[PDB]
Amino acid sequence: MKLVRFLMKCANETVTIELKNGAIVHGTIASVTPKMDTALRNVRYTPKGEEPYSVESLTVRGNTIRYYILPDSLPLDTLLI
Amino acid sequence: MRLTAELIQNSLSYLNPLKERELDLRGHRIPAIENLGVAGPHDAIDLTDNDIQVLGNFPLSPRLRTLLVARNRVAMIHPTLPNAIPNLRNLVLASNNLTELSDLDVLGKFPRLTHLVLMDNP
Amino acid sequence: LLPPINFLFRLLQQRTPVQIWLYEQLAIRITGVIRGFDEFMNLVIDDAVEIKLSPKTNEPESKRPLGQILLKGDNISLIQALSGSA
Amino acid sequence: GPLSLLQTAVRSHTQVLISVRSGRKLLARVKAFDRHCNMILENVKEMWTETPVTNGKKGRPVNKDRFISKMFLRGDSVVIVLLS
Amino acid sequence: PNQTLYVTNLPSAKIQKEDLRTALYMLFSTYGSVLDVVALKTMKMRGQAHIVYKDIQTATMAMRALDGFEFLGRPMKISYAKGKSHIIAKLDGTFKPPTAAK
Amino acid sequence: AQPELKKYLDKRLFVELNGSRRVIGVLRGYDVFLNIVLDDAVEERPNGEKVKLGMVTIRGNSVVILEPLERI
Amino acid sequence: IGIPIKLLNEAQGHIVTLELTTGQTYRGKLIEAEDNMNVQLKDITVTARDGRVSHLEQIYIRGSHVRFFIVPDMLRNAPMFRSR
Amino acid sequence: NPRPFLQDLVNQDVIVRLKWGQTEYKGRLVSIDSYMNIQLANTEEFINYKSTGHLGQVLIRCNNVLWVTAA
Amino acid sequence: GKMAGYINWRMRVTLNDGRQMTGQMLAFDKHMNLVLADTEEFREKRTLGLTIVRGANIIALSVESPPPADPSARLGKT
RNA sequence: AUUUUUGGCCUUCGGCGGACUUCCUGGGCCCAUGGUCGUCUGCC
Repeated sequence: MKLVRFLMKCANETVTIELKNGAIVHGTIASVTPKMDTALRNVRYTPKGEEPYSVESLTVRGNTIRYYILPDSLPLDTLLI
Repeated sequence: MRLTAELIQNSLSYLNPLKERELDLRGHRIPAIENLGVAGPHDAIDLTDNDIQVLGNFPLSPRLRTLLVARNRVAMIHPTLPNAIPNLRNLVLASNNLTELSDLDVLGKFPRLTHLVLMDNP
Repeated sequence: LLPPINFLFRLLQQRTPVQIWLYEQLAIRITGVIRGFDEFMNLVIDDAVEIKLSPKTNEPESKRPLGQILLKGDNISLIQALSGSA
Repeated sequence: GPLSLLQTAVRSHTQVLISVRSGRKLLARVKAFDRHCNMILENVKEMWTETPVTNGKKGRPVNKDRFISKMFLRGDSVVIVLLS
Repeated sequence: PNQTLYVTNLPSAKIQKEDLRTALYMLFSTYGSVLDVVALKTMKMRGQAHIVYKDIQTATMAMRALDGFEFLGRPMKISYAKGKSHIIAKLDGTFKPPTAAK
Repeated sequence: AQPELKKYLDKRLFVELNGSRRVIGVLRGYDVFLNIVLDDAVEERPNGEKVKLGMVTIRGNSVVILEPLERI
Repeated sequence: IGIPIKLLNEAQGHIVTLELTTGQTYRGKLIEAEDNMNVQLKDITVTARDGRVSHLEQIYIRGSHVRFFIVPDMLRNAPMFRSR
Repeated sequence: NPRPFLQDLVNQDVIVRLKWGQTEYKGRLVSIDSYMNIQLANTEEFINYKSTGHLGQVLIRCNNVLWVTAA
Repeated sequence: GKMAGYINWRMRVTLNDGRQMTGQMLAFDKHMNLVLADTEEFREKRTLGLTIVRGANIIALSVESPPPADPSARLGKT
């Protein structure tokens, strides 16, 4: 399938994204762009060796994002179907 | 008037002449420092032409560097002000009532304070 | 005006010795004769030898032949042609 | 090709190891794949090697492991793939 | 009568330009509302600075309050600026850059 | 868009490249991907020693800075 | 094209500054700029990360190794930013 | 031609050397793609000119593959 | 949609090098090109004014506050 | 598939070369007699 289509189908859910600079951003996604530029709502971001912070809206680039973890109760099979 | 969230939002946020973000609440006659979280992060604070009597009750603002509480009625400095603003570099309190040796000792014990303005004071 | 593609084609036709210092590594070189090329500057050199130079005086420390080695265009950085002594 | 191998692994639902260039290993069964080498997997075991430093001296390596319910790996972060 | 004033005879023998600009900005903020302060380390800018306030009346009041004020052991001579301030023109939106390529 | 290397053609230029390398030579040509080939190239490290290599080419990604040492 | 490309084209041929990915920061008279971030400048001064401030009568820069640019306030507040 | 070289080295004993750690992987490469992605079977990885061990089915992308040769 | 809604507003962007640029972002381009005015770079804090950030170095961005009040809004009628 | 979006990265710094600038030296931005400054490579 398509990764962008899968992200759009699995959007509006609480996910945690690990960015390759050692960052961890946890929150519910508000919008997912076709270029993996996901905008999240009520996000908490903690960098590597830095104190965590909370932001209402934040955008993370797909190239800068290394990995993503969605909720365990999300219907992955229904989203990929 | 009282320092409220609407007054903090209507305070003039612009760029200072020293190339820094400055929030000024002049002409509001704030009796005390309040709604610091509503004001948010500001590098310079300008509470000139106000009626602030206590120099304190500020939130955790490490980004604050410049403070100008001149032309006010501040007579004492709270001990939590240096903890709330440990990175403050410029402090101006001209034409105020701050003339205490304890206030001078607190200003000296402030670690990042480099510029001090205390003219026209007892 | 000699383009880089024309220069690479002329070097491949002449089969002259070429040493290519790799990208992000000033002490790694590949010495040989260019036999093939692509649009992404993928140079395949026959009888190639990988040379690891010393970090102090930039002298040749280790040399190891590998035969036909295909070097990536992003991997290869600085290619210089050396004229043989006839 | 690699896309056919990823599709076969996703169809077989067999555990595979993805080596990420930041020194990471991810053992997980293949569930989804993309054209840009981006994969979605379930029940992922993440392993890494850490070298603590005590009093300015390098210590012995330690293997750290963690479990994730659902994970997504990008093709840029993924360096190597091994099918088991 | 203008919102910009020129301060001359300033101490610039060994005082740092950034420190002098910060001190002038702090003094202007204590005296009133200040929009911009410019002080370079050129030959004509040695000891000469330009202070543009928020209003012409505020600038005149600040000049009257700090006329002949001693700054770092040296009095500063305050005079009316012969030209408009660039920051004031940028704030007003009618700024016209010069056509000369100097 | 091809690079504007026509003014730097047939001129002595020094190219600063990553790894602190200075390649000084007469520019012979250029491509659309900023790939410059220089004749009579001399490579110099930070120590200041210059070693001649002959005719060399620099890739577009490998080339960082270019500066003509003569009038242009 | 792009709004940043148009802004760079408008800011070309003036006193500007550039910061590169290698750490060297230059300031000077930028002359020619391209839509593919190809900048040609004359009369610039470039300072390295640890000292090493020199001059440059001619400099060619590409956006692959360039990090950021600093342009004039007139170019920032030019009429191209007006609402449609 | 790199494409003809990869076609000739398909299902052949090839060694791919990475750009980090001086690591090499030698084995029977079988599957190749247009994005320079190489899948090999019964591959063995070696580090610093010393064998590290056999892995098996190994897929290497062009982002991690630096050089390729035929054994 | 989201980029158009959050354009010309107070945003803070953290790059791959860790430097954070905060200010009124005014222009956005789909190659992750952000053109902002009165930018402040924190690594030590400095002011740069007009700045352009490319996606080759930009890592993440967030909306720190809404759009600021205009000079006419500040000096409005009485 | 080289200049944005599918990363040429993983990732310590001491004996220490070379900086950079901060304030607090002395003299007339200039020169010596400065001292500090904590982020950079670096040298063995």
